[PDB]
Amino acid sequence: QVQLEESGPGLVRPSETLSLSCTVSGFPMSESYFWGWIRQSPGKGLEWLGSVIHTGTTYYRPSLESRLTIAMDPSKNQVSLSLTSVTVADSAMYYCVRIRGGSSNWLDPWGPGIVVTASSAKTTPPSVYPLAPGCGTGSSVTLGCLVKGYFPESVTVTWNSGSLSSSVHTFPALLQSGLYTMSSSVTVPSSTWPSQTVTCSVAHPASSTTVDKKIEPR
Amino acid sequence: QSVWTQPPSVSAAPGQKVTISCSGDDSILRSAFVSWYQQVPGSAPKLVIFDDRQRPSGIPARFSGSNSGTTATLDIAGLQRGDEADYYCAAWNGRLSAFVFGSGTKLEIKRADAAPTVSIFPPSSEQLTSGGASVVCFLNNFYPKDINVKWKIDGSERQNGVLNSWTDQDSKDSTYSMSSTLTLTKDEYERHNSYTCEATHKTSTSPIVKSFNRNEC
Amino acid sequence: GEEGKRGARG
Repeated sequence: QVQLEESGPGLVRPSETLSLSCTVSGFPMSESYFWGWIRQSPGKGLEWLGSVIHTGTTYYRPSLESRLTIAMDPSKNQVSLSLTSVTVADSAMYYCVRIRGGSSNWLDPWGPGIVVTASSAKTTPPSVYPLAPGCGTGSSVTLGCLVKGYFPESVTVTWNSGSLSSSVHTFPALLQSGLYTMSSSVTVPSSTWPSQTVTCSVAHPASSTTVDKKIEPR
Repeated sequence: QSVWTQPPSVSAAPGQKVTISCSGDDSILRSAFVSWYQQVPGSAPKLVIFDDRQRPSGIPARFSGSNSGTTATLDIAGLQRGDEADYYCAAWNGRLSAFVFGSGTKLEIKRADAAPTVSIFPPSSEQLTSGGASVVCFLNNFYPKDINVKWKIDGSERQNGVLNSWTDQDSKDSTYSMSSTLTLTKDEYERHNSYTCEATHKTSTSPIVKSFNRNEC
Repeated sequence: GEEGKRGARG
């Protein structure tokens, strides 16, 4: 059954070309389906960009048709997006889709999506700070990691508590001074930490950086 | 229109039914096959209805759709906590010759009111060394979403330097969580002893108060 | 044939 994954840069500078690729697996691109691109800006809705079929017929969002090229390569099982003269407004999650055309125009499946930021700001890795309880507990204990001063989105925070299961909350980032801050909380039985180690791992693909913090008692 | 009109929000309890509408100008939707997408926060949209009323294989029959021509409607019956998501309709607009999505509807799954579990955290030595001091409060697994947080430094309210961030609704227990972060300079942080995070939530007329005193160390 | 284009219902 159809498998899709997007690739490309997470950061592009204004006026440069945004080039994304999507690999299609487990399905023939020579069948009667379109292959296309949708985007979604943070906290906003879905926007159809365009699509293409193996015969070469192509459709575009009218407002972007001057900047946008969508193409496919059946030999590589790829569909590509190329958006020229990018501006800040092109910052979005970009999704590859298979489209059943004609009069149906249904989209299934969707790739996991790739986050793209259009900005002149410099890539900055996160600083990661442990959140441990202060001096002076009930049946659970909550710990955290504070992730500060990174750009662009996104980071992924995970918690290594060994074989112990845990309840995690990841808070959405907030931008400030051109830098994002987010945090993550982890909750475990009070009988488990500190004898069971609990460590956050913070990956920031844009800066090729991974930071771990083991939460130790104060 | 270049975006179909949907209500911003619908809310109901598990087992109950909601309907979500999707409208265009006059009877433009009569000329199109409407599809519907479920987007769980943090995931890609997923096709739930196509060609107005058809279900992809594996989508349960409690998701159903219709297209009246003036408005299209997604029904979701037998609500489950995992149904919390944004739902988008979509359809070709022949007048614009473009594929148009709806503005999106967030489905909230109701639950019993729940007080937050509140946890407070001093700044780490590591952060201080670099000049800043963030005091963090987690207010976790509460319902409903509305909540007020106040910070106090030595018992006195602090207005500036507070940033709050909410999660999306939890797919398993229908609660919300929030982080509240008070950022001061290191020098400022070190001038005081007690830091307090107070949560005011409808589950109590009295605030939930969590504090730490630096002199406890 | 119709599947080779994208548009409104006939």
